[PDB]
Amino acid sequence: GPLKCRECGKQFTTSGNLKRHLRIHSGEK
Ligand SMILES: [Zn+2]
Repeated sequence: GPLKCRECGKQFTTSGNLKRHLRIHSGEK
């Protein structure tokens, strides 16, 4: 599933990758 990173402008299709990706973005867990 297309997962757009509003911060980067990019987009994934894998939940874990984008989640861990936004985890770094958010600074949270
Ligand atoms: Zn990003």
